[PDB]
Amino acid sequence: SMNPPPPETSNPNKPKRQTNQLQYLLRVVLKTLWKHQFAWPFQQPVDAVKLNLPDYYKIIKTPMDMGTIKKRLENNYYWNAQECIQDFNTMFTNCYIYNKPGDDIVLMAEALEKLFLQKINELPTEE
Ligand SMILES: COc1cc(C(=O)NC2CCN(C)CC2)ccc1Nc1ncc2c(n1)N(C1CCCC1)CC(F)(F)C(=O)N2C
Repeated sequence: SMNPPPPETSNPNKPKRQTNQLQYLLRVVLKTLWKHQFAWPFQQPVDAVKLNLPDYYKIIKTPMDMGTIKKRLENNYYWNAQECIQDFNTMFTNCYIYNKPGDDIVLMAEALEKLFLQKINELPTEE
Protein backbone atom coordinates (compact mmCIF):
# COMPACT_ATOMS: atom_id res chain seq x y z
CA SER A 1 0.00 0.00 0.00
CA MET A 2 0.99 3.62 -0.60
CA ASN A 3 1.49 6.29 2.03
CA PRO A 4 -1.04 9.07 1.95
CA PRO A 5 0.12 12.57 1.20
CA PRO A 6 1.28 14.31 4.36
CA PRO A 7 -1.17 16.64 6.13
CA GLU A 8 -1.36 20.15 4.69
CA THR A 9 1.07 22.62 6.33
CA SER A 10 0.46 25.72 4.22
CA ASN A 11 -2.67 27.26 2.71
CA PRO A 12 -2.46 30.76 1.16
CA ASN A 13 -6.22 31.21 1.45
CA LYS A 14 -6.17 30.91 5.26
CA PRO A 15 -6.07 34.07 7.32
CA LYS A 16 -3.01 34.47 9.52
CA ARG A 17 -2.29 36.02 12.88
CA GLN A 18 0.39 35.75 15.53
CA THR A 19 -0.56 35.40 19.18
CA ASN A 20 1.48 35.06 22.34
CA GLN A 21 0.05 31.55 22.81
CA LEU A 22 1.00 30.35 19.32
CA GLN A 23 4.46 31.85 19.86
CA TYR A 24 4.72 29.87 23.10
CA LEU A 25 3.60 26.69 21.40
CA LEU A 26 6.54 27.01 18.95
CA ARG A 27 9.26 28.50 21.10
CA VAL A 28 8.61 26.53 24.29
CA VAL A 29 6.32 23.55 23.78
CA LEU A 30 7.46 22.25 20.40
CA LYS A 31 11.10 23.01 21.16
CA THR A 32 11.02 21.19 24.48
CA LEU A 33 9.42 18.08 23.02
CA TRP A 34 11.63 18.04 19.93
CA LYS A 35 14.84 17.73 21.91
CA HIS A 36 13.58 14.89 24.08
CA GLN A 37 15.45 11.60 23.65
CA PHE A 38 12.15 9.82 22.72
CA ALA A 39 11.04 12.47 20.16
CA TRP A 40 12.54 11.01 17.03
CA PRO A 41 9.72 8.65 15.98
CA PHE A 42 7.32 11.59 16.17
CA GLN A 43 9.37 14.11 14.18
CA GLN A 44 7.97 13.08 10.78
CA PRO A 45 4.87 11.35 9.39
CA VAL A 46 4.67 7.62 9.86
CA ASP A 47 6.14 6.08 6.71
CA ALA A 48 4.05 2.94 6.67
CA VAL A 49 5.83 1.73 3.54
CA LYS A 50 9.34 1.98 4.98
CA LEU A 51 8.15 0.52 8.30
CA ASN A 52 6.19 -2.31 6.62
CA LEU A 53 2.94 -1.49 8.43
CA PRO A 54 0.31 -2.14 5.71
CA ASP A 55 -2.55 -1.59 8.14
CA TYR A 56 -1.37 1.69 9.67
CA TYR A 57 -3.38 3.96 7.36
CA LYS A 58 -6.30 1.50 7.46
CA ILE A 59 -6.56 2.26 11.21
CA ILE A 60 -5.30 5.82 11.51
CA LYS A 61 -7.43 8.16 9.42
CA THR A 62 -6.15 11.43 10.90
CA PRO A 63 -2.34 11.12 10.90
CA MET A 64 -0.29 13.71 12.74
CA ASP A 65 3.30 14.22 13.80
CA MET A 66 5.56 16.93 15.25
CA GLY A 67 7.24 17.66 11.90
CA THR A 68 3.87 18.62 10.53
CA ILE A 69 2.95 20.62 13.65
CA LYS A 70 6.21 22.55 13.50
CA LYS A 71 5.73 23.42 9.83
CA ARG A 72 2.19 24.57 10.60
CA LEU A 73 3.52 26.83 13.33
CA GLU A 74 6.33 28.21 11.17
CA ASN A 75 3.77 28.88 8.40
CA ASN A 76 1.22 30.57 10.67
CA TYR A 77 -1.21 27.86 9.59
CA TYR A 78 -2.96 27.93 12.96
CA TRP A 79 -5.36 30.71 13.98
CA ASN A 80 -6.06 29.33 17.47
CA ALA A 81 -3.65 27.70 19.91
CA GLN A 82 -6.39 25.11 20.46
CA GLU A 83 -5.86 23.83 16.87
CA CYS A 84 -2.21 23.14 17.61
CA ILE A 85 -3.02 21.52 20.93
CA GLN A 86 -5.57 19.29 19.13
CA ASP A 87 -2.88 18.22 16.66
CA PHE A 88 -0.56 17.18 19.52
CA ASN A 89 -3.38 15.20 21.13
CA THR A 90 -4.19 13.56 17.82
CA MET A 91 -0.54 12.54 17.51
CA PHE A 92 -0.51 10.94 20.96
CA THR A 93 -3.87 9.27 20.66
CA ASN A 94 -3.02 7.86 17.20
CA CYS A 95 -0.02 6.19 18.79
CA TYR A 96 -2.16 4.69 21.60
CA ILE A 97 -4.81 3.55 19.08
CA TYR A 98 -2.51 1.80 16.64
CA ASN A 99 -0.17 0.30 19.23
CA LYS A 100 -0.78 -1.47 22.58
CA PRO A 101 -0.31 -0.51 26.24
CA GLY A 102 3.27 -1.17 27.32
CA ASP A 103 4.70 -1.10 23.79
CA ASP A 104 8.01 0.73 23.66
CA ILE A 105 6.57 3.28 21.19
CA VAL A 106 3.69 3.91 23.57
CA LEU A 107 6.08 4.48 26.49
CA MET A 108 7.90 6.98 24.29
CA ALA A 109 4.70 8.86 23.42
CA GLU A 110 3.66 8.81 27.11
CA ALA A 111 6.86 10.53 28.13
CA LEU A 112 6.37 13.23 25.50
CA GLU A 113 2.74 13.65 26.52
CA LYS A 114 3.67 14.13 30.18
CA LEU A 115 6.05 16.87 29.18
CA PHE A 116 3.47 18.33 26.80
CA LEU A 117 0.86 18.53 29.55
CA GLN A 118 3.34 20.22 31.89
CA LYS A 119 4.12 22.89 29.31
CA ILE A 120 0.44 23.38 28.34
CA ASN A 121 -0.37 23.93 32.01
CA GLU A 122 2.05 26.86 31.85
CA LEU A 123 0.42 28.34 28.73
CA PRO A 124 0.33 32.12 29.11
CA THR A 125 -2.99 33.95 29.18
CA GLU A 126 -4.13 35.31 25.79
CA GLU A 127 -2.81 38.89 25.64
C1 LIG B 1 13.19 5.73 11.29
O1 LIG B 1 11.93 5.32 11.85
C2 LIG B 1 11.89 4.11 12.52
C3 LIG B 1 12.92 3.17 12.44
C4 LIG B 1 12.84 1.94 13.14
C5 LIG B 1 13.89 0.99 13.03
O2 LIG B 1 14.91 1.26 12.35
N1 LIG B 1 13.81 -0.22 13.64
C6 LIG B 1 14.89 -1.15 13.67
C7 LIG B 1 15.03 -1.73 15.10
C8 LIG B 1 16.07 -2.91 15.11
N2 LIG B 1 15.83 -4.02 14.06
C9 LIG B 1 16.93 -5.01 14.08
C10 LIG B 1 15.65 -3.39 12.66
C11 LIG B 1 14.61 -2.21 12.57
C12 LIG B 1 11.68 1.70 13.91
C13 LIG B 1 10.65 2.65 14.00
C14 LIG B 1 10.76 3.87 13.30
N3 LIG B 1 9.86 4.89 13.23
C15 LIG B 1 8.62 5.01 13.74
N4 LIG B 1 7.97 6.18 13.74
C16 LIG B 1 6.75 6.31 14.26
C17 LIG B 1 6.08 5.22 14.84
C18 LIG B 1 6.76 3.96 14.85
N5 LIG B 1 8.02 3.91 14.29
N6 LIG B 1 6.26 2.78 15.40
C19 LIG B 1 7.18 1.68 15.61
C20 LIG B 1 6.78 0.61 16.65
C21 LIG B 1 7.80 -0.53 16.40
C22 LIG B 1 8.00 -0.54 14.87
C23 LIG B 1 7.52 0.83 14.36
C24 LIG B 1 4.91 2.35 15.13
C25 LIG B 1 3.92 3.37 14.55
F1 LIG B 1 2.73 2.75 14.48
F2 LIG B 1 4.33 3.62 13.27
C26 LIG B 1 3.81 4.60 15.36
O3 LIG B 1 2.73 4.85 15.98
N7 LIG B 1 4.84 5.49 15.40
C27 LIG B 1 4.68 6.68 16.24
